[PDB]
Amino acid sequence: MTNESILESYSGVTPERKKSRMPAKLDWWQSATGLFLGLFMIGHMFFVSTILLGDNVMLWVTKKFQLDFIFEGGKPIVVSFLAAFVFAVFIAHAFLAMRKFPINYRQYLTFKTHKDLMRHGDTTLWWIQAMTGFAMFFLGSVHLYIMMTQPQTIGPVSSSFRMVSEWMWPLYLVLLFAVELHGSVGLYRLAVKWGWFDGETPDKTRANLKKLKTLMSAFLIVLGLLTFGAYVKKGLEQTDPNIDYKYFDYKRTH
Amino acid sequence: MTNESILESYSGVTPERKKSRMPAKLDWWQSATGLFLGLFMIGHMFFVSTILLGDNVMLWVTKKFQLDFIFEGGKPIVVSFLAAFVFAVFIAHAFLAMRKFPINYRQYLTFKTHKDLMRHGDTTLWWIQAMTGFAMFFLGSVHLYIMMTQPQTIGPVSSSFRMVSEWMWPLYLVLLFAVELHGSVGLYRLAVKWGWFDGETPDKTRANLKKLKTLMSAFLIVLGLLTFGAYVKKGLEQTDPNIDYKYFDYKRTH
Amino acid sequence: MGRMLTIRVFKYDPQSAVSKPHFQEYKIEEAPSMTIFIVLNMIRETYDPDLNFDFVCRAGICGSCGMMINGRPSLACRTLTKDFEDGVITLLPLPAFKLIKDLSVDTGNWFNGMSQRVESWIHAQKEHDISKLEERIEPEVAQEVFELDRCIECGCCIAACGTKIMREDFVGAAGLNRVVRFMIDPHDERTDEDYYELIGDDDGVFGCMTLLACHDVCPKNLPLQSKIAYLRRKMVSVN
Amino acid sequence: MKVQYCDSLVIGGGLAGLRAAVATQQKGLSTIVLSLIPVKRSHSAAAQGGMQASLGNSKMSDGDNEDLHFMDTVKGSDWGCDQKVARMFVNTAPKAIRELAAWGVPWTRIHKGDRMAIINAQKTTITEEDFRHGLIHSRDFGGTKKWRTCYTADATGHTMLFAVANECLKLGVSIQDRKEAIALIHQDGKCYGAVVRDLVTGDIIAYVAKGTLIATGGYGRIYKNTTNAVVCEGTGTAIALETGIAQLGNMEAVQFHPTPLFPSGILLTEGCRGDGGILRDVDGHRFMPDYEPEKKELASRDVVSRRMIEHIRKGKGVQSPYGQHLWLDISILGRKHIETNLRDVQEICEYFAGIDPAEKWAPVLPMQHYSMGGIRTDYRGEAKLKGLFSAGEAACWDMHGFNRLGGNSVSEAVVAGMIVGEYFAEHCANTQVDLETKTLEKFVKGQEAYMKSLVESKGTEDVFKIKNRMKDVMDDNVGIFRDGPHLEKAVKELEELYKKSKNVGIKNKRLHANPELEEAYRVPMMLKVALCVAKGALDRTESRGAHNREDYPKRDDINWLNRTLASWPNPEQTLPTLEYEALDVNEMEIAPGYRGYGAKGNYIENPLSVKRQEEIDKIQSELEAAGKDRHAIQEALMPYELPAKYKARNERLGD
Amino acid sequence: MKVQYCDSLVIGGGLAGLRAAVATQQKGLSTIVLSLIPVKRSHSAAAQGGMQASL
Ligand SMILES: *Cc1cc2c(cc1C)nc1c(=O)[nH]c(=O)nc-1n2C[C@H](O)[C@H](O)[C@H](O)COP(=O)(O)OP(=O)(O)OC[C@H]1O[C@@H](n2cnc3c(N)ncnc32)[C@H](O)[C@@H]1O
Ligand SMILES: *Cc1cc2c(cc1C)nc1c(=O)[nH]c(=O)nc-1n2C[C@H](O)[C@H](O)[C@H](O)COP(=O)(O)OP(=O)(O)OC[C@H]1O[C@@H](n2cnc3c(N)ncnc32)[C@H](O)[C@@H]1O
Ligand code: HEM
Ligand code: HEM
Ligand code: HEM
Ligand code: HEM
Ligand SMILES: CCCCCCCCCCCCO[C@@H]1O[C@H](CO)[C@@H](O[C@H]2O[C@H](CO)[C@@H](O)[C@H](O)[C@H]2O)[C@H](O)[C@H]1O
Ligand SMILES: CCCCCCCCCCCCO[C@@H]1O[C@H](CO)[C@@H](O[C@H]2O[C@H](CO)[C@@H](O)[C@H](O)[C@H]2O)[C@H](O)[C@H]1O
Ligand code: SF4
Ligand code: F3S
Ligand code: FES
Ligand code: NA
Repeated sequence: MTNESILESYSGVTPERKKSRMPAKLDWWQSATGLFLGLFMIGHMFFVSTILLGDNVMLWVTKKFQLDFIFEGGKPIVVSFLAAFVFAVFIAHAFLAMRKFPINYRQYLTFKTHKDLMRHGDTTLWWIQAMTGFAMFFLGSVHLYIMMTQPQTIGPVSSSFRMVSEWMWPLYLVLLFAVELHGSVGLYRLAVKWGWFDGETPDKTRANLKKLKTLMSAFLIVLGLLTFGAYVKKGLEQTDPNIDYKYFDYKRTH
Repeated sequence: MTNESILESYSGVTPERKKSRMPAKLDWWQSATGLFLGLFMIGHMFFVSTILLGDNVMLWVTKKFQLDFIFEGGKPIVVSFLAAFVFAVFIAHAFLAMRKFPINYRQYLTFKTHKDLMRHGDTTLWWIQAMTGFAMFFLGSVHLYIMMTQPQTIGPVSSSFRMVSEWMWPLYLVLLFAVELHGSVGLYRLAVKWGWFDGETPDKTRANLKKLKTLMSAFLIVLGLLTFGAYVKKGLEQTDPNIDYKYFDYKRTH
Repeated sequence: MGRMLTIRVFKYDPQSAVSKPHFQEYKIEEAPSMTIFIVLNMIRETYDPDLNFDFVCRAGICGSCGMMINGRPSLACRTLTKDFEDGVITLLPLPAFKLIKDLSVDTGNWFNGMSQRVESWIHAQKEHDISKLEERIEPEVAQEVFELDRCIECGCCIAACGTKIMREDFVGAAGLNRVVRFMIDPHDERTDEDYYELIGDDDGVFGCMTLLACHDVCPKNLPLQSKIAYLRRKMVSVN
Repeated sequence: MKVQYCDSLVIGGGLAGLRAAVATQQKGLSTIVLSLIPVKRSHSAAAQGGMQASLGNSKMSDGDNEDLHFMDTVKGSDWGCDQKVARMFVNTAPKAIRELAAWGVPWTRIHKGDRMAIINAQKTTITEEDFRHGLIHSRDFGGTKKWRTCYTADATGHTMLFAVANECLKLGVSIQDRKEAIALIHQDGKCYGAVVRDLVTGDIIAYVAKGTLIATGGYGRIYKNTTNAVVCEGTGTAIALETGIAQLGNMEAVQFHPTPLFPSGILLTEGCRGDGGILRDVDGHRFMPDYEPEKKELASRDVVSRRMIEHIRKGKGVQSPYGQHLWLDISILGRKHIETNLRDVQEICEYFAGIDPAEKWAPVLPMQHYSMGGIRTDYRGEAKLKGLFSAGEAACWDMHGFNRLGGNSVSEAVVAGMIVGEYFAEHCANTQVDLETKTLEKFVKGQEAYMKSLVESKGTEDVFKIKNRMKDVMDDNVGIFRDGPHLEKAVKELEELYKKSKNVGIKNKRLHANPELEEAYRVPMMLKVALCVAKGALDRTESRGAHNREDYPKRDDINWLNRTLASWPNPEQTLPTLEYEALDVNEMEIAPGYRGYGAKGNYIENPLSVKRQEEIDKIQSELEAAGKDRHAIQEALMPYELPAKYKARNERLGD
Repeated sequence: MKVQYCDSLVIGGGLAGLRAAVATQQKGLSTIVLSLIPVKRSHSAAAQGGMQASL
């Protein structure tokens, strides 16, 4: 620790006598890191929902992620860097957003009761963010580590494998809804928290931002389930005991 | 919610006018669930450190866990029930022990500074419990899910596979130290929290409980690393491209 | 004795809009058997008379003079310079107590307040005739009911409790201790659930994370270690 | 203007000040309690030895009673005290100690079996019966021919202060630490309250109330070497003197303790000796029944100390870079009788003296320790300024005379608090007052101005140099042995300083939480209290109790059987106005004679002394032949008055 | 007995009662202001029309 660390701690004010700016720098990254994951999760819902377009089209995109058109025909260690990275901005978010958590018998019991008595939409949707947020502590960790340790096992055949042969569908099914509610609301609540859209009738904006939230995440919940049943079927029809599907190589692997 | 839920919330006392007993029922399970994992983790350090005794001796114990001597030659879905279970008592602990977390710029900054100025052993060892505790939120989840989805992939050859071919050693190396410090201290702090050993000189007890902690966890940190380098070597020497080692079956699989 | 000493002191006056949290170095030549009471005093009579700090008994039994000496809460009037290796001594006011000025904090009224919180006083139902005789107690009971009435309300086990520094409604070791001092006193007719109503919440005994920092710094050497644990064992099984 | 009212103020949250507030608040009177520092940190906490009560439970306290305590007290007073007060007292201490024990206070109690006493010589194996198991125990103490000094280890004062303070908190009393009284408010010789200065915020408040009690403890700090805490500066004594209407009594009667760990001045109990431990000389022996055969130790303060300076003035003072001194060897008094019951007085020795107690003898040396004198009051507590009461080392109710008896001060504290309490509640509940806004304002607006002058002061005196110079003068010339010439070079410099103390200059201008400004308005008061003792002593030409005059060594009964009533009538004057008050021999239950110890036959005798004695023995023997109990005779010789609640006689063990 | 003093009492924290207390407190007079219900909830708040001033 520094001397201005001791001082700010023993008096509650910076050595130059002002309230630390920290709480602001922190309330910025909680929203900051939160927005990031929010979008990567829509992009990831497309970079991945390409399995509803021939094993070939999908197999294509999985390569380009590996910069085949620069590094040979494929480079898996490059994806481990996107995971290893989007795994860091995963942790950072949790660590800064778990501060906003209920935490001791009272804060919990009181908040709950209130939620139920009130029956307030937006106040109830928070809860959900705070619920799913916990859940992803366990679920999301598995998945993220993998795309960082077996970046080659990702293709139209090898990915289908993991899905049923290693059993991720029990998980991808739960996590599929969490990451889509926590992401959806999170963004709506983020648009009203800083209100970039307010305008000259911020009452009508919060009105559309609230309905738009829905359609946009109702579309991603169906499309997401379609993309789900796809690798599941593709995973069922893999009975040849004489093939490593997990590593169903084509050239620069698979 | 109930009516005595509203009442206890709006007044802060049970309908019969007494302070909820909850906080006690809760402070009991935080320690309760904590003790459980603490021991399973010493037992798991032995049920697993048998790989330093021929692939055969180890391969043996992996079967019995599958109740071979009741259900054929092996039953993997039985292990998924030990994981699925010790995975529930994993979550419960986190959820009840994260209440004891620093949580907002101040509680963090203040505690830190103090820790460093003081330089107090036991006050510093807590921090560590609160640190490792977070970490295991991410690490421990992967591992636990697996022993619940691929309970057959556990043997002297198949387990070695996972270690290097799927890359868990980067993880098992980190987690290996967390689960062993958080477990070690946790137990020492648990023995002094309720002080079952106090006696007629609780000052000398806290003295041994403090040194004993060490040897017992210094022994488990070496033995644990030996058991580590074992599956690593065993995992390096697996170059036959014509074998599924992950599923290196013997009879009722492997 | 004759060696030079470097004294780092904390300073800030919450009521002067122009004061800023800073340090101040003073240079005092050591003397033999020199307690901080002396050093801190010379600094006043001679060097700087602006320095605020509280001393009373100077013997180590009033509990006033408590402060952060080189990172550890302890009694100033009973701390020697000799024991300070290299020679640099930093002084900070006890944390977790309403600051007043530099090294002066309000130890008082928190205790005169926690005392009230735990209802600190014999809870008998009827009075005995002060005229007639006295209540017979085993000489060994009145013995232990002593070692816990010894708490001198100094603040150190509140200043060291990392818990109380974060969550601040905590009762503190010095509080839990008190509660026991009355459980085990015969003249007091309070039951266990009576005590559960005073400290059976996450701000009470349960908020204690057994950091054992209090037990190690108590300038009077009490059994906070086991005692706070003992209390726990009961309050947790209550009702 | 800031004004706060209450039915009964209480300037001084000491041990006595609190007890008093308990007897008032318990009967409807809304009370306040000002105090420099939070109460439980008072100077009482630092009480070692114990509380003395004519109890009689222990095999040694055995057969004890009011009469014996009474005498033990009176003979110790070297006959300069008020007999009927010392009487009220003794008959209350017992029921006082019981109340305490019922409030929590854990008194080390008696255990069935054989003990291992040390006495003077050595081990003697005492045996407590079995009808004594569980009763308040006792210790042998200074100048007692009976073991009536009660204890809770050697940190007795502590467990008491708390047990009481805790009680106030239970009743809703109002404690207001870091608040100091700096002037009393009187109009037509009546006390309406006080002017207080919030030590923190720094602003002046007027505290008005029907009654007003002052319990500001001793003034030992006017001396350089004292055992008293650094907040025992007698400011409280000073402000009652500054009203110029009430008077301080025997201000020159200052008691000195024999074994204060030298040079720090940190006390080292008398339980050292009462538990068997004894004083080693410079040769290293026992100047004990050497100088006085009835044991040097277990003799009054003024006694056991005197010669401690004789051996030294004969050049036999085996000093250090600070001064000559002696040692106290309790090394032979067991390591259980030391590691307990002399527990503090062992840690005290390791943390400061840097040595072990059950090992060696300590570098001690007599220094000031108690302050008999103070605000003079009648028997019911009130003073000359009707409305202003007093109690505790702070004042002079005078059950002490010229020599308090070990273990009496913290018995007087609770006792006096109980008695003077009932008489304080009575006054406040009845007396009606005429509070005037013009007066209130006059005092307050007048005190505020005072503070300002001090801040805007341009003089150039270092209050810390004037302050420290005062403590030098006192400890030197007004030491244990005083003499005409030296109590003149003193009464002079002390004055020359009260004149310099008005030309002081402070560096810190702030009007709040200013410590320097504090020592600026505090010093002048100390000096005025200093002049009262120095001059008070200079005038009193004779040797009585703690007042040893090398030039008038005889306890004059014919001229000096009075009390130095010091006043300060005018604001300007630089010297107290000493008037004397005479004592009535025909009211004494015990007439002027030999005190049971000290130097034999050294008191110029008074004629009525004897005559009174004869007719004491007359009445005595007659009512004994008549078959009258000791209470009937007591009643005869001299009747004393008590409050209702504390009338009944104290029931003892075996009647 | 419970007694509380102040240089100038003001029974009624209405709209007028408050203005008054402002002109006293602004010049050293320690003042108090009793009131049935918190001041800003007085009956003045419910004023519709306006304030008339020969402006
Ligand atoms: C100093 C000392 C005294 C002592 C003793 C050992 C030492 C080192 N050992 C004793 C023993 O073994 N047996 C015994 O009987 N007495 C012993 N004593 C002395 C005894 O404790 C005292 O005589 C007794 O406690 C005096 O009564 P009291 O309790 O009232 O007074 P105090 O403790 O000195 O406290 C003074 C209080 O008044 C407040 N104060 C002072 N001035 C002011 C002003 N101006 N305004 C407001 N408040 C004021 C003090 O803060 C304190 O609370
Ligand atoms: C009722 C009303 C009045 C009114 C109005 C519309 C309505 C519905 N419209 C007005 C308008 O357009 N233009 C206008 O000029 N005046 C209008 N008025 C009336 C006007 O507001 C009042 O005449 C004026 O406010 C009265 O003065 P004041 O502000 O002092 O008094 P108040 O608001 O009635 O409040 C009384 C206060 O005194 C306290 N109180 C009352 N009794 C006690 C006792 N016994 N003890 C202690 N405190 C007391 C009340 O609580 C309150 O604070
Ligand atoms: C598992 C770790 C996670 C935890 C612990 C967590 C926790 C939280 C919590 C409690 C909030 C704060 C609510 C508030 O204070 O207003 C929140 C908001 C949000 N989170 Fe997460 N979250 C997690 C993962 C994710 C992921 C993977 C996404 C990706 C879709 C995400 C996107 C968001 C968004 C968009 C917000 C809005 C932030 C803001 O209000 O500024 N979170 N999260
Ligand atoms: C850089 C790291 C990531 C990559 C490259 C990646 C890749 C993939 C791929 C290829 C799959 C298919 C199944 C498989 O092969 O195992 C998938 C599915 C899934 N991913 Fe990710 N992912 C990443 C990060 C994330 C994150 C952070 C979340 C949000 C917590 C997430 C949530 C999901 C879910 C729930 C599915 C199911 C899709 C569905 O069935 O609709 N992914 N991911
Ligand atoms: C990843 C989830 C985990 C979290 C969030 C976590 C958190 C905590 C925290 C902060 C405490 C409480 C300290 C206190 O209040 O005194 C603690 C104590 C402890 N934990 Fe964990 N922990 C986790 C996993 C584990 C695991 C896997 C073990 C197994 C070795 C374990 C064993 C213990 C023990 C023995 C205690 C003592 C509990 C007590 O003081 O009553 N923890 N943990
Ligand atoms: C019922 C579930 C569990 C079972 C049956 C199990 C099984 C195993 C096995 C067989 C391995 C070897 C590597 C592999 O095959 O992947 C292993 C290693 C490991 N396990 Fe577990 N485990 C369980 C629960 C836990 C828990 C809850 C923790 C603590 C958080 C844990 C921590 C570890 C660590 C760090 C290693 C490394 C051992 C070393 O190298 O010393 N395990 N486990
Ligand atoms: C939304 C979670 C927020 C992140 C996690 C940390 C903050 C919230 C938890 C801290 C407060 C502890 O909260 C306390 O937990 C215990 C769980 O053993 C709950 O216990 C209750 O719910 C659990 C779960 O449905 C049941 O298994 C249990 O039988 C029931 O009694 C208490 O009703 C709750 O008040
Ligand atoms: C032990 C963790 C306890 C469980 C997690 C929740 C409680 C603790 C965190 C809540 C308080 C937030 O704490 C705040 O976090 C940010 C991280 O962006 C820290 O930020 C600081 O440390 C991080 C991590 O070493 C650096 O990358 C960063 O550059 C640095 O400025 C703040 O110094 C800290 O005060
Ligand atoms: S309990 Fe110990 S640390 Fe706490 S105030 Fe008392 S003596 Fe000091
Ligand atoms: S150190 Fe503090 S955290 Fe609890 S165990 Fe003692 S009071
Ligand atoms: S100064 Fe009195 S106990 Fe330290
Ligand atoms: Na006196």
